Amino acid sequence: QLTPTFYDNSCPNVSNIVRDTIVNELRSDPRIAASILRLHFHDCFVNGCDASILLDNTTSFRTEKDAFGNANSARGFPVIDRMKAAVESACPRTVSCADLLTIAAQQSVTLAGGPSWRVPLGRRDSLQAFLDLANANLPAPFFTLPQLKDSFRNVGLNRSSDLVALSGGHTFGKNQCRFIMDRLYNFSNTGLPDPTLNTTYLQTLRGLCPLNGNLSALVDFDLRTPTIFDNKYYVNLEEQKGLIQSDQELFSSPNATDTIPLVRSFANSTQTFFNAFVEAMDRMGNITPLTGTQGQIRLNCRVVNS
Ligand code: HEM
Ligand SMILES: [Ca+2]
Ligand SMILES: [Ca+2]
Repeated sequence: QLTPTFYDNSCPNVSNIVRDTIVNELRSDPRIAASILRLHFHDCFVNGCDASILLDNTTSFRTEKDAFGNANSARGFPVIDRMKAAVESACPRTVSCADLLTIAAQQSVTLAGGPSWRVPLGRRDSLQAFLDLANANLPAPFFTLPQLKDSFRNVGLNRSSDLVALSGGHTFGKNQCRFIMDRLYNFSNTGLPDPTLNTTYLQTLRGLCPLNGNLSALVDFDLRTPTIFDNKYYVNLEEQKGLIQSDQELFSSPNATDTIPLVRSFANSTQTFFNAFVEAMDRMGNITPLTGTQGQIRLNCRVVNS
C-alpha cells in the first residue's frame, strides 16, 4: 500500500528539494511545471507510475521517448535529472525516480497555483521501458469521447470524473499547431472546420496556425490563464473554446451525457474541481505500482542499476 509518509524518516526534505528545483527552473522556463505534470501522466499510463518513461535507449529495449505521444513533445527530462541528483546527495539511494516524478507533478501543480496535498509514496522503478505499450496506451487529441474513455479504462481509471478532472491538466501548458490543423481547416474529411469550435476562437487559432504553416508552432491550451492552474479550462469548454478535439468532446460529444455535468460542476466551483483533481491524481498515481522489493531505487533515472 502506498503511503504519503513513506519518506518522513529516510528523506523528510525530499518534497522541499523537488519544489526548490522547480522554482529555480520556472525562472528560465515558465512551461516546466506543465511539462513535468505531463511526464507523470505519460509515466502512469504505461505499465503504471514506474518511471519507465525516464529510461533511455538500450540495445535490448527502445525508449518510450520515441512513442508517438512523446517524440518531439515530452520535455523536462534534464530537470528531473537535476532534482534526482540533488535528492541523491541529500538522501543516497532512497527516493525512487517513480516517486520523485510523482512529487514533482504535485509540486508543479501547487506552484502553478493549484491544490496542495501529500501524494502517496512507495513506488519503485521499472527494470525496462515499454515503447509499444506507450504507443498503444497514450491517448491522442483526435480520439472520440468513447476512445478517450476506453484509454482511461484500459489503464484502470473507470470513472468519468477521472477523465474530466485529469483533463484539467490542460488548464496550462502548450500544444503544437499540428494537433489542431484538422479542426481548423478540414475536420473528419468534411473540408470544413470542427463545428464544436467557437467561430471567433476559430479565427484566432487560424491566425496562429495558418494552413501550410509551422506545424511545430506552440499555442496555449487555456486562452484565459495560460500558465495558471485553475478551473478556467472548463469555462472554456462551456463556450466551445477547448483547444483540442479531446478537450471539447468532454462537453460536446454525443456520448457526453455523463461528462457534461462534471464539466459544469468544475467550471462552477474551483473547490469542486480541485478536490476532484487531487482525487483523480492519486487514483492515477496508484496505477500498477511496483512496491516493496519489486523493481529498484534507480540511481540515474535514465538507466537501470547495474
Ligand atoms: C484525455 C487525454 C489527453 C490527451 C489526448 C492529451 C493530449 C495532449 C497533447 C496533444 C498535448 C500537446 C503536446 C505537444 O504539442 O507537444 C498535451 C500537452 C499537455 N497535457 Fe495532455 N492530453 C490528455 C490528458 C492529459 C492529462 C491526464 C494530463 C495531466 C494530468 C495532461 C497534461 C498535459 C500538459 C500539462 C500539457 C502541456 C505540456 C507542456 O506544455 O510541456 N494531459 N496533451
Ligand atoms: Ca510507466
Ligand atoms: Ca489556466
